[PDB]
Amino acid sequence: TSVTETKELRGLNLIAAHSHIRGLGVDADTLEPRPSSQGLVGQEKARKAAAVVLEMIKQGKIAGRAVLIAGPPSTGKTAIAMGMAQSLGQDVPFTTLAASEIFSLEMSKTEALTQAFRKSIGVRIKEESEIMEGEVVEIQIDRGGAKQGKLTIKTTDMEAIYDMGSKMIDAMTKERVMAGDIISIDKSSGKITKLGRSYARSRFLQCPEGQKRKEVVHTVSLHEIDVINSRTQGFLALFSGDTGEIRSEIRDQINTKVAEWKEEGKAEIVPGVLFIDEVHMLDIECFSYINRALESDLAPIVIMASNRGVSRIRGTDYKSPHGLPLDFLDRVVIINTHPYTPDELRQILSIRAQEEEVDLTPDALALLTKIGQEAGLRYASNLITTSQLIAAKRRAKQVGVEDVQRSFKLFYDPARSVRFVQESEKRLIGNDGVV
Amino acid sequence: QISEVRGNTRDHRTAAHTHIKGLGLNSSGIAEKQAAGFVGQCAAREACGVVVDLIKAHKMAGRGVLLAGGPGTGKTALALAISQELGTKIPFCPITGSEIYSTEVKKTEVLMENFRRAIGLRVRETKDVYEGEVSTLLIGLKSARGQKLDQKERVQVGDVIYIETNTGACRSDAYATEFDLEAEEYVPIPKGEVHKKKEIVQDVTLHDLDVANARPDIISMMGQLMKPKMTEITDKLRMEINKVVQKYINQGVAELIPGVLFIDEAHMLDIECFTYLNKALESPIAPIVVLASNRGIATIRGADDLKAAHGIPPDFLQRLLIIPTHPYEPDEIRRIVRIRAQTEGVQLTDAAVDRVAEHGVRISLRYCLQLLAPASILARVNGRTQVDVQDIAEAEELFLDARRSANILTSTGGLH
Amino acid sequence: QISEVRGNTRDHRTAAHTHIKGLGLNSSGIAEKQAAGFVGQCAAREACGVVVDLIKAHKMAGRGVLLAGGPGTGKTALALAISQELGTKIPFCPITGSEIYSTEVKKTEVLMENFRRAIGLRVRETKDVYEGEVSTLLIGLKSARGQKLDQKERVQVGDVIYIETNTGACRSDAYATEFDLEAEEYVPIPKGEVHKKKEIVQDVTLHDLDVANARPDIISMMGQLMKPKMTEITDKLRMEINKVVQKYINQGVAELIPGVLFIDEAHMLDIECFTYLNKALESPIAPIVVLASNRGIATIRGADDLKAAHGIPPDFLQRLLIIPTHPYEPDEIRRIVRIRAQTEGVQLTDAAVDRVAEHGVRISLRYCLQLLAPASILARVNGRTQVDVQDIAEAEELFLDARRSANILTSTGGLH
Amino acid sequence: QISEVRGNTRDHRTAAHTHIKGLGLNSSGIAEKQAAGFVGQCAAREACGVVVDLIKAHKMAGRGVLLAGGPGTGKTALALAISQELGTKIPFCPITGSEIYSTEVKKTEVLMENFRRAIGLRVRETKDVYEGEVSTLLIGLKSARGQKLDQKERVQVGDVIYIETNTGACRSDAYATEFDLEAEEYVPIPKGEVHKKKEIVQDVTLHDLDVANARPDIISMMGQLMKPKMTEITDKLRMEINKVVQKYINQGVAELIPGVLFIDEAHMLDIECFTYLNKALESPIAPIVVLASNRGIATIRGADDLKAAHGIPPDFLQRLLIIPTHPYEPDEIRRIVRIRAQTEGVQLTDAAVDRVAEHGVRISLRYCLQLLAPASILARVNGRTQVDVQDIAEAEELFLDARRSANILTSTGGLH
Ligand SMILES: Nc1ncnc2c1ncn2[C@@H]1O[C@H](COP(=O)(O)OP(=O)(O)O)[C@@H](O)[C@H]1O
Ligand SMILES: Nc1ncnc2c1ncn2[C@@H]1O[C@H](COP(=O)(O)OP(=O)(O)O)[C@@H](O)[C@H]1O
Ligand SMILES: Nc1ncnc2c1ncn2[C@@H]1O[C@H](COP(=O)(O)OP(=O)(O)O)[C@@H](O)[C@H]1O
Ligand SMILES: Nc1ncnc2c1ncn2[C@@H]1O[C@H](COP(=O)(O)OP(=O)(O)O)[C@@H](O)[C@H]1O
Repeated sequence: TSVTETKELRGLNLIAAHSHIRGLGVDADTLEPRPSSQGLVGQEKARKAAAVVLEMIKQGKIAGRAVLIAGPPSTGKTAIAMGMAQSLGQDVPFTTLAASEIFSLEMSKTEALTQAFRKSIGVRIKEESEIMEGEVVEIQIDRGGAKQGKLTIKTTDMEAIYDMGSKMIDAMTKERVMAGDIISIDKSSGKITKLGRSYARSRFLQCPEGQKRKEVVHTVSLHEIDVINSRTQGFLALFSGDTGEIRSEIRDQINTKVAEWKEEGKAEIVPGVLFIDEVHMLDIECFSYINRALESDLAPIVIMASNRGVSRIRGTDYKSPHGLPLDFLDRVVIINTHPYTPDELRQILSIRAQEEEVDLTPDALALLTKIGQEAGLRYASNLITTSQLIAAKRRAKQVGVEDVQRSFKLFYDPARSVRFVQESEKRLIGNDGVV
Repeated sequence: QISEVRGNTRDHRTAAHTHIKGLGLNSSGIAEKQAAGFVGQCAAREACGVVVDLIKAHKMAGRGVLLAGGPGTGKTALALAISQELGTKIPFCPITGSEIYSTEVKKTEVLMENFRRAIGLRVRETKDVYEGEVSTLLIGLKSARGQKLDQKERVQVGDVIYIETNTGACRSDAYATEFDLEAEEYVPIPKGEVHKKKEIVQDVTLHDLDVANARPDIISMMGQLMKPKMTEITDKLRMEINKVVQKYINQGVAELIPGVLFIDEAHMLDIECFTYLNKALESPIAPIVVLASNRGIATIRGADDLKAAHGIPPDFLQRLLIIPTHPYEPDEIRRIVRIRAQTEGVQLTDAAVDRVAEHGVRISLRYCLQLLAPASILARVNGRTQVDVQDIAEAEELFLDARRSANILTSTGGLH
Repeated sequence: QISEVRGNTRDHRTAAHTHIKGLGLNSSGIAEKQAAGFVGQCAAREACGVVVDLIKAHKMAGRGVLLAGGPGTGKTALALAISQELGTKIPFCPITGSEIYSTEVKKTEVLMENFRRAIGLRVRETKDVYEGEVSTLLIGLKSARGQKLDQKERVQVGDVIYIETNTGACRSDAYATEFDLEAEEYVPIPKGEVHKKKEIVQDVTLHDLDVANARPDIISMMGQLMKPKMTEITDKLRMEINKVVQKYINQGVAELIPGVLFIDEAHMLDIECFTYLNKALESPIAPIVVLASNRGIATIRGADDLKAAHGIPPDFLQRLLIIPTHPYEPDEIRRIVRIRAQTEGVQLTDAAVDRVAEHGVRISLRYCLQLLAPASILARVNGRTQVDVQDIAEAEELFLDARRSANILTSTGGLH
Repeated sequence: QISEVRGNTRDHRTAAHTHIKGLGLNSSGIAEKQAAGFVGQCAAREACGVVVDLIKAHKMAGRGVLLAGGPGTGKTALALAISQELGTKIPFCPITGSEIYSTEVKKTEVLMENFRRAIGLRVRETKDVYEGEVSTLLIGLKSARGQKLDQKERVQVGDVIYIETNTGACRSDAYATEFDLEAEEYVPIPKGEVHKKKEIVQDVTLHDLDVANARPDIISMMGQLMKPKMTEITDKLRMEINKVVQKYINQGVAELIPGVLFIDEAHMLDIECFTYLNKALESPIAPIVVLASNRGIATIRGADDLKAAHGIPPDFLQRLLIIPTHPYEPDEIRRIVRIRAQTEGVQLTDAAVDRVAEHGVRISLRYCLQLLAPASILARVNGRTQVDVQDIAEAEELFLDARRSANILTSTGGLH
């Protein structure tokens, strides 16, 4: 509650859908990817390309060069970026962003881009903190107005119950905390860390002996340090009309102390990863900011993604591949994703059903794959959630084809919804056939 | 600042949906062809049910609802049914995309105000108050008509006190002299009895609390767009409401209940609006965002002529759960017309209902439903108690529909 | 304010031009087909020589340079060669037109900052300093490790002094008591020896002086876009730099040396930018403006759809000396690839150089040059010390070029 | 502001009265010729007893005490005995009339300060404190060395708390991060144990509370007349002491105990001083004013040469209860000398006591008592442990008395 470490904030608005990805799924010596490993499935060339890119950064063969992931919608662009992010470490900052989010009436584009980059540059300090280690006995979740829960954690000598806030419950669910797990909670940061499990489950550390003070490494982004030393953003801040902008005087104060600690040796700067979805949405001014920022030594890995082949360079009257400034295209490393084969699609949806704890009948997944083929992975992944509740209403043991048929009939994908609205207002072809 | 808060609602918006009591579904989540005010639109009503179930199951993490259909396909009605199925006295805020275009108010500032109209407070209270002008002499206070075993505060005997059984709280007019002028801290003796029991029940939205505290008597200010500036509700005021609302929840007195923000003409919203809504959907406290579009393909406002589905950007469309709303059959229209007639008090012949249906077929439901009120006047003026086919035929000629109105004005060979 | 100034350069920009040592011309101004890192582009290299000669002869009164060619035709390289041929450690500032589009910084304010990066100071000094804590008793001062015939200033014996042989300049810690608190004007005794000889040699640009004096320890500020405002370098600060720089020149200590401002994507600049550059070319102190365009016909930014040569307005084009840069032959490309390989440390088979050349033929030099680094990783990971044709074939599939990348995304009958 | 207050006393004043333990009276209020340090002065000691009885009976409504006698007749001693007979640790403030004549401080402002030195606080406390960093989980707090069924305030679990059993009161260093800088509200973990029992006993005067709160470490300020201004104790500060003292009494924690203000050289006080004392005697809270005069007839200071009794104005004399103090017999003096010797540690021969008595006969007791200390030095320097008649004879010649000192200086036929 005093601070919030980089680990628990990793890809905040995009983690849930990409929860299964534990890494890039590649071998360390030969960079050859395994067909299906570390969550990722069948995007071999892109996964190998990403692996070669990550090594180039480590080796220092590229500098001030951004990563571009071009491919059709729902082809693992956001997934491979998360896979790259995971392979750098859990204590490496990872910021996700839709290029549209820069254009808001609340804050300036410069502020939005500043916060984005500040969130992806971590500050590492070794400091004393009270660490609560133990065995999970019972986790309770009951969702002021929002989630409120209880964690019953034990050591061989102590038995205690702790009330949890919305932020903690989220971090616990992010780390998938189960009754029986051996976890350590940083009391200053709120950092949940899976160490082991006291008793095996679904095919190995013993319950701790003895809350203890330890010299621990704390990685906290520049944006969080800004937030901590700024006025506390109160309850209902989103609907209060208060802009999330950070006062320059506070930023100056933090930048000087961070520069002091780096020089003194009290701190080391940990550049992470900044992911920008919908890059075709950024303007000429935005890309210039990215240029200036990429020239810095503390610059994070700027990974960005586009679904559009050719787009207009926003702010100019010129067009280009993915709508990137022609000077910017030269520096960037382009990685391409392609559509999945029906067999490649079924594995992905089956993994997402497991991450959602939904049991599909062999035939329900088959239709969920036919749906994924035509209307993409995104819409299909949303259908699992709806099918779960349509089956629950009729009290079913598993989600059947009847339920997947219902979700698809009740809820439309964009291609059918446009086709609906259009044909309902105007008839293109008359009863005789004439247009 | 205030506990006794008066709630305000824009009733003109929910006027045509006086009959919609709910979705009209069964136990297994299947819509009955004619139930709770609804006639047809079964699949869309069922899909709205799956939605109210997902909200109750807490699976609408950062998801929205998109009602895609033509004009008068019961979109605003389904949106209202969602708030009704969600529970009792749940906030429902229906707004259009064109409303956001304000000359003095910022696009997102109006969006923020309607979000506050869609977040409420359920205050269930039974205040066991003991008030009046005051271990020996344990209890003893007097009211204007009464006097009545048993924390210790900076107050002496002979002062007006107010203490509740559940929560403890804190000089009288009786001892005030005319020689003491304005140094005064004197309060009058409380009216009624010492022991008071009040059944306090309030269903007010954040906006109702803001508008009440903006007032330093207010009905005229409600019935007015008094000043061009409208600088009454401020950031500091909103924060003060939020802090005192949080205190009420922490005491377990009030329930923060998120409602339904319904945005019709969703294509009118720009990128800046959609990014405000993206940030909103992220919040757990946030209400459900239900969008509506009668547009198949529309340009993205704030984008370089990028035409997309329903004029909703890809990033925001992803989050939305698209529900299609179908047009009605002449028989289906007749039922709706009849339901509207009985709610409005008017009554017409089966033949007059038939002609109203004929207008609901060519032009939407919305236009033909407007034909009841003038025909009621036309029948009553003649000396009738029931509206006939002649009065519907007169009203259709007296009051024209937007499309028919424009075509004759152009005509003084029309195509496309 | 400061004499010991640390110079800063954006090395990422001059990274691909580590091999260009100069233009590679002879005594009579004719380019040798392969010299000083260059391969071919003889006529353009010769034309760049005529330019560096005109600057040295002082005939470039208010004239510029326009490098017209396609992508990867050695424009940025020729621009760098111009600074190298002009003399030793001459400022070279390569920027693109798109860089000028800053959200917080005014279009001409960024242009002004890069002009300061292209105007330098050559400080050749041999400071014969005699410092330490002090016609009878002519000379006598002491240092932290030493003590050592021979204007008269407001300083007494027992004070720390600093006087240079070429220019005369102006209480010690030894006599400071703890009873005297903060009324203090006490300085410590200088470390080392009394007689000091320093070989002071500085090649810093106006921008290096501004950034140093903006700092009231700074490496992090250099490795950061710390604040969104960036209000450190101000008009008053710039003026103060200019006044103290003018003093250094008037003393014959420093040389104000104008460098090369290279602006790639010249068509991106507007009328307001071009009028800033017109005013710049007028100044004698101003550096050489070298523009670059890969556009034949482009619209004048800030003009009503007036399409002109290279997107440069007529008034500014007049001033420019247009030099055309030609594409390369597959043999010419192979040489460049080989030179780049040896500079980068990588080494590949003649067959792998052949495939890289094949990509440099269809797509530009810039793309195929990017194919070396991943193939080096691909070969080393396998267990190779030399890159083969198989690794170039793998790298071309792993890392795509902008045109090829877009075409497959559109394909999910492409023409024009 | 502070509970733990350190008391300060001007001990040099009460130095010669180390032997006076009380008045030395019996049960029926009759003075024993030799008791509680006293020798003779029976009637005056008895009269002082009647006075301490009247104060205890509350009959000294607005009355004072006037001790009329010659120099060294035990006036200051009787004044001290009054405070001792009044009770345990009762404030006693002995001052002279000449003290009031301050250059920077107003005549009544010094009188006001000595009144505060004569009004105290008896704080009898047994604090049952439970402190440390924090119906389920009823009690649980930890100290630096310990941890330990069972109002509800704005404090969460993990914060440092302090709550006493008799009166309820209100973030820890353990969760404080280095990333959070100066936004800090973090307190360290309390040392010792959770359950603490303290025997709090304080006997401090209003002045001790003022001087402690004037300090924002202070012993030097006590051992100094640091600044000529001395603007530390202010009206606002005094009021703040009075308000917090009143709170301590209203809680029944402390007892406001009025002491004894002894004013020697009473004739030195003017009309303005006497009117300040008239207003003081009126107060019930006020201490007993005990005045002393060695003057028979003296002019009223602040009056037109109006000579009155003891230099006290008629209006103020009325209020006073005049007690006469008689001179002593050579035998009576010898006893006092012996008592003083045994308290001071010194010891002398009966013959040396006889000579000291001879000086106490002609000159006062005060002078001859001063003859012990130098004679002790004179005997010890010789090599004696006991003082002889020769050392008293030497000390009388070495150290002269005011009258004898002046007479020889005039002589270089003296009368009247
Ligand atoms: N190769 C893959 N392996 C596993 N899951 C994948 C893969 N590609 C996509 N997914 C999953 O499919 C869903 C949609 O794909 P996503 O990565 O978001 O698409 P996009 O290419 O449009 O960024 C997500 O839940 C994502 O994790
Ligand atoms: N299925 C239905 N059952 C009953 N009334 C309906 C139905 N569909 C529409 N209506 C009514 O028709 C009128 C206009 O329809 P409305 O809800 O405004 O649709 P839309 O929002 O698509 O224009 C309202 O009075 C509405 O309650
Ligand atoms: N004639 C040449 N000789 C040697 N290297 C060259 C030559 N032409 C281009 N290059 C190199 O090719 C790369 C890309 O060319 P560049 O100078 O950026 O051209 P442009 O500015 O026209 O895009 C650089 O590494 C550059 O030094
Ligand atoms: N009756 C007495 N018994 C004992 N000591 C006495 C007596 N009278 C005077 N003294 C002592 O003699 C000294 C001087 O007398 P003091 O009290 O100052 O008298 P005064 O105030 O009249 O000058 C003090 O040490 C005092 O205690």
